[PDB]
Amino acid sequence: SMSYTWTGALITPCAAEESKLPINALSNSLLRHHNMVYATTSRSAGLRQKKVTFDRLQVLDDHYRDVLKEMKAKASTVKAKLLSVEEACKLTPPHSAKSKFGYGAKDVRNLSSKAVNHIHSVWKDLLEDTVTPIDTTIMAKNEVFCVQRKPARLIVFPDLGVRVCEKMALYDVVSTLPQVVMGSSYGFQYSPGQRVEFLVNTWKSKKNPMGFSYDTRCFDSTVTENDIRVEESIYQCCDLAPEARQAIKSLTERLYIGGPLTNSKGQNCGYRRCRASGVLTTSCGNTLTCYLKASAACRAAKLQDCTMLVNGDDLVVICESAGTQEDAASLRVFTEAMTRYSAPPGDPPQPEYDLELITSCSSNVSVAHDASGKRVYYLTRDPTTPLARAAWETARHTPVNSWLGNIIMYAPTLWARMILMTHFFSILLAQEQLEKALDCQIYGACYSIEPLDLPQIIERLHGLSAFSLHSYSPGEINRVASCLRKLGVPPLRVWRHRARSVRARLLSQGGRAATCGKYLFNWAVKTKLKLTPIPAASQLDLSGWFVAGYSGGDIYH
Ligand SMILES: CC(C)CCn1nc(-c2cncs2)c(O)c(C2=Nc3ccc(OCC(N)=O)cc3S(=O)(=O)N2)c1=O
Repeated sequence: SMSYTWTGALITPCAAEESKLPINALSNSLLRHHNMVYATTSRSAGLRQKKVTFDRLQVLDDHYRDVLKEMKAKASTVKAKLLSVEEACKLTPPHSAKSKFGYGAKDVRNLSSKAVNHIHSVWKDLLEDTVTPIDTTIMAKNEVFCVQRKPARLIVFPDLGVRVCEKMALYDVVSTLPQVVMGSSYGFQYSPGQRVEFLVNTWKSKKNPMGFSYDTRCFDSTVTENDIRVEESIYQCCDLAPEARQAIKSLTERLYIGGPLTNSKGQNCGYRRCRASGVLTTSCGNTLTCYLKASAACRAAKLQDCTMLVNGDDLVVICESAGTQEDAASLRVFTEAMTRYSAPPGDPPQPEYDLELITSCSSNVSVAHDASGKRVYYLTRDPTTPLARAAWETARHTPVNSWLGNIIMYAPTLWARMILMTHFFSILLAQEQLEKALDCQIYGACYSIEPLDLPQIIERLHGLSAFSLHSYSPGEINRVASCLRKLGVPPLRVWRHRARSVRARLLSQGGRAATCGKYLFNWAVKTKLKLTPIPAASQLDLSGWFVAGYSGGDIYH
């Protein structure tokens, strides 16, 4: 069937959009080639509409059905609980798009009677109606990039009332079933250090390791009604409260499978017959689907001893090599299978025999050295998009602080430490806003974070060695330096000098701000210290931090 049908109504913005990088007094201190940075807007939504619209055909064979039978057997061991309206409400972001029924996100979180009364009747309607398609809003994402211009990603999402109900019925399933079904292959269960650990141990576990990533063209569009149905049969394998089963079935038939698309102005835009990107189960269902197709494709291509790592639509496979040219032929057979399954490639997969050349979740493993000269593997990425985004956040306050999220995910990296930490801690000092909490996303879920808790969070996540890394690899140092040339970012030498200043200004304030100077910026001094564990770090509730993915999922912690 066609992934989408369109009436020709435009996808409309909910407010004023900017596409050129706003500039302020701080802008040039970070990035000077302002014209290489842009933000996607709703002005380009029509090209994405063309791009995500095509016919899917699926040919499902025994390898496909065998794997599914395996996954369901695992799924059968999962017990999930219904969440209460109250529990579901506190998972709602403070800033989540308001209902069309006279209440917003803060209404939800306060368990206000208007919100709770509406939520109860959506629930009841779900239990009493398994047919009537549920309405969705279609919007264009404003995301910041660097000239390669990409058209805007789209977001399709049901009303605030449906979204609370979704959590009641499926929050516990989507958090817990994926690890049980996919085991160590489920990606969102790992912190960045645990991901590096798994990749390395896996690579080492092969007699002759080969690895490749597989990038599907517009994954959401390739998801068919069969797929969304298949993943419901997985869910329904769980031990469930009868109200949960009924609601999951209802949400599957009415919403997950398909539904009408309405713009921010109230006009019908068309019909969806593929994955909606703004539903709770988006991440879990894409992960499951990508894992089923790929697993099944590993058998068609007779790839030997595969260890897959899947995060939504993002897939890396590490297997036993069969010889370079035979690996090349293998992957072509992998791709013909994936294609039959309705998941053809963007870029054709390539075999890699150097772990550090594999990109997965936009990231690669690299090596540096700790205080003792020990080799230590860490996760990193091309800093271009991080830097483009930080330029923007340098002038405009945004719903998500990518700089903050990147500091946490890439704390051990050359670029996060030397540039991101230096830049934004300088900004925060001048506004006296270190204790002001800021929203970032980690694995698609929203978190409110104090810049001041950074060294404690970084210690827990990556360990004290993130504050001591040095002697980075030549390829990593070159990729960073070269990105800086491209973007017009001061060279790493300038950052070091600025950081001695930021460090000094931080220690001057004493307390936690000083701990920030001490731990985050110890790399910037000759008279560097011994970094002992932070006392208050065990008091942090880092439970629930790397357990599941919830992108599109409207989840707050
Ligand atoms: C694997 C990590 C250790 C490093 C890279 N990284 N980084 C982040 C960051 C979050 N804030 C700053 S960076 C982050 O939130 C994610 C991340 N990974 C996803 C991957 C694939 C995804 O697929 C979406 C779908 N197809 O439905 C979704 C995500 S995510 O959960 O939004 N967040 C991520 O993978």
